Amino acid sequence: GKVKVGVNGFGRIGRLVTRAAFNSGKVDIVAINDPFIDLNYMVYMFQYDSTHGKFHGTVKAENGKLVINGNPITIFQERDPSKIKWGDAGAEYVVESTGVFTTMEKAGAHLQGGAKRVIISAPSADAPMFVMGVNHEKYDNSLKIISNASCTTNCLAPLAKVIHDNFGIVEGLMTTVHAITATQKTVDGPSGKLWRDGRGALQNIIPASTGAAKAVGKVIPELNGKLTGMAFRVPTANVSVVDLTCRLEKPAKYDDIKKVVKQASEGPLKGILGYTEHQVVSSDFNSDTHSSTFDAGAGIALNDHFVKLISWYDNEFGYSNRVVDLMAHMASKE
Amino acid sequence: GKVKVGVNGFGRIGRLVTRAAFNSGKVDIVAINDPFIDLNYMVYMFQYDSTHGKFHGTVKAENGKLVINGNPITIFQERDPSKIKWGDAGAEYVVESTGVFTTMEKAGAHLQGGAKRVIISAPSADAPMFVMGVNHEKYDNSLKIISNASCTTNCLAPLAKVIHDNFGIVEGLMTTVHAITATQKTVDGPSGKLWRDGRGALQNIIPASTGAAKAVGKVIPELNGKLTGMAFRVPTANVSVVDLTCRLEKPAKYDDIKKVVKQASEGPLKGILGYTEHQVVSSDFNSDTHSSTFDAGAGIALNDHFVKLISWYDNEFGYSNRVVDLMAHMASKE
Amino acid sequence: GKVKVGVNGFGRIGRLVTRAAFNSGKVDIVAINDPFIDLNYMVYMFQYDSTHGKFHGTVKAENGKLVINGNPITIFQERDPSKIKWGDAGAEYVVESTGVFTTMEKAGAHLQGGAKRVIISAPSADAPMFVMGVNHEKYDNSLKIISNASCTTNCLAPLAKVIHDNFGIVEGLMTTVHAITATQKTVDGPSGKLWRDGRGALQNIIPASTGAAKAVGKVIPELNGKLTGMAFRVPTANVSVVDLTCRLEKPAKYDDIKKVVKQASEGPLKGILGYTEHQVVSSDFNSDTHSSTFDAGAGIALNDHFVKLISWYDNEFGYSNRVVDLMAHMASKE
Amino acid sequence: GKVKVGVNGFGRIGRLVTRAAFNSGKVDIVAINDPFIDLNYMVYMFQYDSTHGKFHGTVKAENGKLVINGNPITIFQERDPSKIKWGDAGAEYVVESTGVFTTMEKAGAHLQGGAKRVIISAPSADAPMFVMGVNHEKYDNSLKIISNASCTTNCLAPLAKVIHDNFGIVEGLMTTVHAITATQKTVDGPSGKLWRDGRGALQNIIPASTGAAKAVGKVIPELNGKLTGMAFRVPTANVSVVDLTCRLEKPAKYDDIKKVVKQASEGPLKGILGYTEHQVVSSDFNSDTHSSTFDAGAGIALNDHFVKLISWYDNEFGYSNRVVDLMAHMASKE
Repeated sequence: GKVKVGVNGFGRIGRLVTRAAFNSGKVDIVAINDPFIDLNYMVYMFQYDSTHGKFHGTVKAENGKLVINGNPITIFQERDPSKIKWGDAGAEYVVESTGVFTTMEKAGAHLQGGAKRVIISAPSADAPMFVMGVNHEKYDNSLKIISNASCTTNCLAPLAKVIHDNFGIVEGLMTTVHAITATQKTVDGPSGKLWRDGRGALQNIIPASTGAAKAVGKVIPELNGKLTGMAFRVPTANVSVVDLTCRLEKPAKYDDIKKVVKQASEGPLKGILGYTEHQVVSSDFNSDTHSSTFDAGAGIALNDHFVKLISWYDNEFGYSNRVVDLMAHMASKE
Repeated sequence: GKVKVGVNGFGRIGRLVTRAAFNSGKVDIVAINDPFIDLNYMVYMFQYDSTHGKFHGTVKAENGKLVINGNPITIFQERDPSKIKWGDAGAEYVVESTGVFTTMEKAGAHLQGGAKRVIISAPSADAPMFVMGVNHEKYDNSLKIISNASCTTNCLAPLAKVIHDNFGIVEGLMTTVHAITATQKTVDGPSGKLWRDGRGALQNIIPASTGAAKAVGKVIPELNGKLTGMAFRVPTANVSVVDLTCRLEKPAKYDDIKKVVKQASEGPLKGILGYTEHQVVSSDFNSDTHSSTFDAGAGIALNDHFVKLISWYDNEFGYSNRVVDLMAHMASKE
Repeated sequence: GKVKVGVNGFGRIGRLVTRAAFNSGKVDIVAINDPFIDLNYMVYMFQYDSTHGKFHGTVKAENGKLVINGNPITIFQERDPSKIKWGDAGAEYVVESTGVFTTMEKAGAHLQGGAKRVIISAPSADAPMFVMGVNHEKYDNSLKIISNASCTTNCLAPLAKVIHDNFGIVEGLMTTVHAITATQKTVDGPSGKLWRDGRGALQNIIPASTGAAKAVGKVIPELNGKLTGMAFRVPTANVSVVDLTCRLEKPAKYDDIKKVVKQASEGPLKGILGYTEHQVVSSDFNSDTHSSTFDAGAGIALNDHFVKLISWYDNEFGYSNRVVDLMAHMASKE
Repeated sequence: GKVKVGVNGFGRIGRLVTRAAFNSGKVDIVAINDPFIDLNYMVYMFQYDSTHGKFHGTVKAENGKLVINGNPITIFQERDPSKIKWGDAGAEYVVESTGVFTTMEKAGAHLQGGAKRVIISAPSADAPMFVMGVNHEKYDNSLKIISNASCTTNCLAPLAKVIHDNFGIVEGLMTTVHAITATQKTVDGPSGKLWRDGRGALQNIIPASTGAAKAVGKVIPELNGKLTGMAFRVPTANVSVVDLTCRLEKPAKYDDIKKVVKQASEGPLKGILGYTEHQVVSSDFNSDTHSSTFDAGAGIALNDHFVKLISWYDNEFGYSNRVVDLMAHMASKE
């Protein structure tokens, strides 16, 4: 149901979760905290988007509040999350989207300000992790601090679930060809901890490490220790693709894989896992809200036990909608 | 002393084979045929290159000849390859680089004009196929029409050879993240036979088919039927990467894989297979003449029998230098 | 009672005129001719668009007809325009969008098949030229073959009209920073007539010639011989900008220029000439149907008689909508 | 011997000035200060460059010193510029390249550590500004703190000097189509002071303000108040172009403009101002050390008194070489 939500951070994830909330109408955004972006600039950042276009609606600054579609939103400018007066603003759930308070200890600071539950929109080292359609039924009311995993884990886990349930994944190695992100540089610049990530994003294919495939073993415990992978950052603004190479236990002809994935996309994973037989390219998934879309034509099987499965994901819009979906699911269990 | 070479086609491959021949000095280009590009335009196309820079030397049109570094080259403008007077121009070997005469029957037309041997700089449905460092010792003087396989086969085969020789490849699936090519479109355009390839190259990650992994099974017969793969075209002008996910027969710790690849790069495959432990990105391989460069840091192993190996290749420069190397080898056997 | 339209050519202009016709609902597309693109491929090309997104509606092939939003469209595959049965399909006006039948003689072939009028969606060497909001009132029922000028002319002419009407343009020089087009190459390739245009579109800023400023003197005869310009093609998939540097007769303070442009955008040029004071960038105009949008903030004046005026244009959508608007106007005059 | 130089900051300008110093051999780099980049990372950042390629020479860390081509360089890590012991390291001139100490008061801090002169590699609000080939002869030994102006001012001023000296510039408006810079963002992000500059660099043409044309009026006093302009940032990694639209006092034919520019490029402005009649595109100027290269073919004249002149500049390499040249000139006057 329509729970009141607070968003910590108005960066790429925070703005798109706010966007998804107003577009879907599943939740009500009532407060936003950002100590670095003032109200007039938030109006501009929310109104215009290079990737997803101008917001379909109205965005104004009125009496110190951000008014989206006539709905006023309280704006906070606190650096310390324990100082945010979430309860005063009426925010029941808080989306922790800054990327710097991902442990339960750090994310728990929001409970001090009056928030009832915290949803970390990033992987967490210790919080319970969820992927809608995969393990969201393991959520219960005793859980006050949870994580929605990453955009990549949300793409891989629904597909891994269907393949493992039907044929059994003996082992798998994944590659994600990922669009550019805010942490990258326009030209060769400093990135002290991750040297390759400092190289010009526009000119390069950049290998990167990702714990997304390993994280699938947390949301699907039977796949713990059976998956790992890496990423390549390429010069596209949005939409990424997962390439899963795996060994199956039971033999599976490629048409049998297509059949079970199509069945899952039409039934229990409708809206989360998509299925296509069309000649799609990455831009066909811009602003697509699925977590994962299986590309039947792009995948290839060496034999009945060794296949490469391809799945597209709008790394911005799929994930943002899953955060709203997770919160709406949580509200139904209150 | 060096073999005199004729080049059919002054497209991307033809110009870069000509550049490799003058840069390496291993062979002498004496004739070029192109029915659509006149002498003045050939000077311009060879002199300036967006990817590899201005040619390191002199290029001018003098008395109807293309003069590169003081060497005059006879220019032909024939549409029918059987009409090119290669013998008159002194061209002993002909590089068939147009991409439209890839069968032994079609490529054989150059023998009518006086050429002694033909090297198809592309895969052929029936010509004997070679990869330098892998099976070039299987070449013999009776072979008048041969193929140098594709750029991607030249990246995968040297790495597959080392891995198979030391550990044994039970099976493998490859993905190549490939730079854009001349067959792609700037904006969504017609590509009747391959619909995805007509979509805008600048805006998209495009899945594509490739027979390069399967072709490794022809150059390394022990791997016949054991490898397959696909490609993703991404918006970079040059430099591609191979991602080989394979299952090994003998156990191999990742440090053992690094050791054998490094050994091969320093010895028998020197200049063909490279090895790096540096934090490299694609642009670090621009104008690199190796067929394949193993990126030790980028690869990942799930266990001692299931690994993902990463190898970079300048899809233009590496291959064009191998065409010149193959010719130099053929000349030594005359 | 909307006019029934036939579209010759399903290239980027033809598809976008069809998309504009269904989106605006001003005209009814009843027939499309393209000898190289079959019905199944037309569904794909219309449905998916890298730049403007998936078509918002339904598009399917049903009993040899292209059905868009339940409206069946007859499909022809004729190479000779005089052989197209436009009359049998019910097409009253024909949009000549192939770019190869731009003279009165060539475009007139469509009248043989039963079309009543022909609108060339490109500049013509001899047909009367129109720009909506500038000289569309000079159209009369005796004109069976007309031209809608080019996208750059449709951007410059509405702005030049307002400036000349209020202050008088003594002389002007225009630069257009233009997005990439279908005539460009992905990598350095052959472009025999225009050498710079063959260079890789993704890697370069390419200077190019344009007769668009000179052609403003044909639609606004008072400006004949007073304007010229050039273009720079840059690696963006869509949206271009005009930069008009002109010498004014009457003194014009920058706030007076803003006032008259804003007035025109709200009144007679509503929908054609836009006006903004927002901090916009090119993506803010993606799928914007205006011919020209004056950017108040980007412009600069040296003195009251020498200014640089900036106007954005979606080179694809704005022009397409003007083709539809021109045909709707012609229909009102029947 | 050659003057010994210290470089404050190892960002894009600092590294490329160091690269220019070793490549040209005009000055000796003996010390570098950067409080955020450690020695091992400096080796990596200097050795590999996506834009200009791997450094032509040797670079290694040895005994806490950066050794380039056998020359050891002392490395400092000071946040306060008054604390850098330039005198101890033997640094006579200091290049202030951080972009944050551009006033004479702030840049003067380097004199406290023992530096004799400071060259600000950026525009300064109060320091004397110089452009090589334009006003470098106005430098004298009493000037301890000077500025080398900006990369755009160094492109425009040599061309403006030739045009004004021969024909007289009554007034001029400039546009620079500029490659992407380190201050831009990969995806829509925060840029509080300049909102348009925070928009995604890969997806957009971004209008920007520049004082570069106005600054030409300081280096060439008889052009004060006669020039202004603006910029468009476009998605290319390097090389930019100046488009000068100017009114001339003495009416000149375009061939007369070509003649005087060619003459200047062959004589007094040799190596500073280039001249070409070739069909060049931006990539043809990658790693070109000229400040400005007049493109004869790209420019357009409306009449004998109103012209648009085009000049290319490698915004990275041209400017860095002028910093070195300015210091070599200062050394000759000691």
